[PDB]
Amino acid sequence: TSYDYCRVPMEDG
Amino acid sequence: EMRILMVGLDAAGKTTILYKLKLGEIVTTIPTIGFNVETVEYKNISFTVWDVGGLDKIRPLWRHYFQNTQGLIFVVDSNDRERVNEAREELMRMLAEDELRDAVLLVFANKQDLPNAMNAAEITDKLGLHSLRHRNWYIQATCATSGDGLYEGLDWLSNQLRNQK
Amino acid sequence: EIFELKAELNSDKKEKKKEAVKKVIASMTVGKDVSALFPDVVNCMQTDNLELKKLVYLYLMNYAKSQPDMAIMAVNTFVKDCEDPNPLIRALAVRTMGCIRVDKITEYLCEPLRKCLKDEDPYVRKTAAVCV
Amino acid sequence: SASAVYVLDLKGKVLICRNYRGDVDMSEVEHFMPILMEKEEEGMLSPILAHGGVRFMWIKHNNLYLVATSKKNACVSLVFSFLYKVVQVFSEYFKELEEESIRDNFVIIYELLDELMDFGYPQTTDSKILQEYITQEAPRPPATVTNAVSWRSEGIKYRKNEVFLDVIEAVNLLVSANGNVLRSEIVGSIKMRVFLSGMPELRLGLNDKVLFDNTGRGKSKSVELEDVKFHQCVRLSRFENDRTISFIPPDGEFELMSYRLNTHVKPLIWIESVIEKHSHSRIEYMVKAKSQFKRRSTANNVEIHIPVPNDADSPKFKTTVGSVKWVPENSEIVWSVKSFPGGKEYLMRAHFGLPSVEAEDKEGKPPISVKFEIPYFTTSGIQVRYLKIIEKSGYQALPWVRYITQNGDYQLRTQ
Ligand SMILES: Nc1nc2c(ncn2[C@@H]2O[C@H](COP(=O)(O)OP(=O)(O)OP(=O)(O)O)[C@@H](O)[C@H]2O)c(=O)[nH]1
Ligand SMILES: [Mg+2]
Repeated sequence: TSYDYCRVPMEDG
Repeated sequence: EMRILMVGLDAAGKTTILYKLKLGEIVTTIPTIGFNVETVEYKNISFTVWDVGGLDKIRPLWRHYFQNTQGLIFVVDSNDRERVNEAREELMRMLAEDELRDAVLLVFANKQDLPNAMNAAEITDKLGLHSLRHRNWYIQATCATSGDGLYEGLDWLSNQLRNQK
Repeated sequence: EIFELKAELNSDKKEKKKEAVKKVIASMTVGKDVSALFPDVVNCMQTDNLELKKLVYLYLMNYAKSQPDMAIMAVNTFVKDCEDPNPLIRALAVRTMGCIRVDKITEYLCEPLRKCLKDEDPYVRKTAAVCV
Repeated sequence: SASAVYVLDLKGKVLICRNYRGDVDMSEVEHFMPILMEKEEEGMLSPILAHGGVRFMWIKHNNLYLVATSKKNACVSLVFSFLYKVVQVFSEYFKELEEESIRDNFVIIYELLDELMDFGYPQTTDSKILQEYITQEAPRPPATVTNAVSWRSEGIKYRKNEVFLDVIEAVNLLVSANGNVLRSEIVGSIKMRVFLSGMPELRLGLNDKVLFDNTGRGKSKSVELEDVKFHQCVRLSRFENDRTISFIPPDGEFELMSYRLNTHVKPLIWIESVIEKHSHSRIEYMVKAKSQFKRRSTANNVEIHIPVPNDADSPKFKTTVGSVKWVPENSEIVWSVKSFPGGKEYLMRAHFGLPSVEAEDKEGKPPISVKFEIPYFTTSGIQVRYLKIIEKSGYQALPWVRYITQNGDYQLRTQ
């Protein structure tokens, strides 16, 4: 997994 | 440590007294088509018990435990005078084998709670147990729901198994 | 040769009969004619262990037609094994009851299958449904 | 309705056998490989072989023929999807699938082939749920086997609670020998790695065109989902109502959704080539490779294959970027370039020899098929938007995502 992640919003209401 | 059987004519109470020796219970039991096996650790000797039922179709199925066989228990049904003759013929059919000679005999006079039953000497007369060469035999009266006479048969069996103090 | 294996089978120790039944179904894997070893592996079946009884059920399945006359000696053990608190051995006995295709056997196998239909734990219910 | 699920060798003896019904005799397996040869040598290589009134369905793994016999009118796609799920379950247990496993792990595989099927019916085929009562190291079966939610056994706990999403593009393409696109489709697959505690619930946020049109925001950047086939975990009626992906996730690795759209944006890697096939002398490949996408991304480890004549000899490779190995195992060149920026053009000119005496049979013209892979970039335009964790406890999970552009069968035709 040498390609690194990014974080998404959880709620997005 | 030594193996044993419980064979004989059907509905003679042999699986009932078997599970009475196992747990101390009288549980619901169907007439036994296949077989039953349990183990009983009694006086530091595991009595490995192999029940084979007594239905008419499974009486020829007795030889397939008679390979490597050490002992025997033949449970009679005292209340059936009509079927004790064919039970005796089945017994002599079992006792006429070249392979079963190490097996000692242990006849349990079973279902000895009815007045129609015979005593522990008349069954010997009906079977002719005195004419048994090479057969260590011993008759004993056994009841299922009370449990009396079962451990006396186990005592005589344990005297037959060990040969020491 | 197979008399040695039947002697291992006619022992009293657990780790001898376990290797005996693994040797039997290893012969049956390549398809060695182990059909004469039927009437004594029926004896080493009513066991507390569970990884062993699947192998004995496998042997009874693969040689049911092979011994049409000797196969009567499993039915009391089926109606005993269909009465257990652990449901896995009951449903295993049920799904092995159905695959045994002998008409003399299926006469006595109806009422424990009926009892396993109305059972609580749905594993044996959906297994008995296929056994129907 | 299979009657015996078989695993054969590459010769015709039985690795493992498991019959259910008695409808197919066990001696009937012996005819499989002669019927295979006698139907294969005449153009009739079919997955459904025939022996009188006894059929033969089979799939082929590396060394294994998972043969599934039948005699009556078997439900066929049932049996084939059963066989592929048996392959996937065995690959979950045994990371390779050879004859070393089957003739030696036969302790547990007969129990597996007793568990998966009764009387021809697939009944319990999830791998993780099959693990917790079938081990190689036994209790009551888990209720998850009987319960409706049948892919997540409760009691799972991890210290952190991480959920990893992997969105995988896989461009399928088949450019004709003139220079035009025949088919530019994209088979995308979201594979998730879920490590959660308990029995959660996830609702995935996509930038769907359809959900935006039901909302009223179909004028921003969105993806046209032409078709989506979800996993069993997604409650499909809630997706049918208002495009809502509601699912109890499994534990660990699973495939979420298998979508398939079309896209008339240009091909990612363009392969112009010429072939000066002089008879009995030589051949020239003045192939060029340009990239149509933007000038910011980098294409990792591309493998531009070009099929060559079968018996060529003495290769020469004058390149500018990236190595060549000529691989005569499959009779192909492998033009590999590791770091491939966007919008640039890398030129390669090969030169072979060719035998004097012509062959007996012709050789065929297989297609160019590249093997690119790009991270942090999607050609589709799909972006995942939100992922709500629902839990009776209630906590902060960490949904992580990355964007992978791969190929599917990215073929381009030759002369
Ligand atoms: N009243 C009374 N009935 C008994 C007694 N012992 C046995 N029985 C009856 O005899 C029946 C015999 O039960 P089983 O032990 O299953 O019969 P079996 O001797 O094993 O014969 P198979 O099962 O066919 O091999 C029981 O159902 C009882 O009803 C007893 O001591 N007193
Ligand atoms: Mg009985």
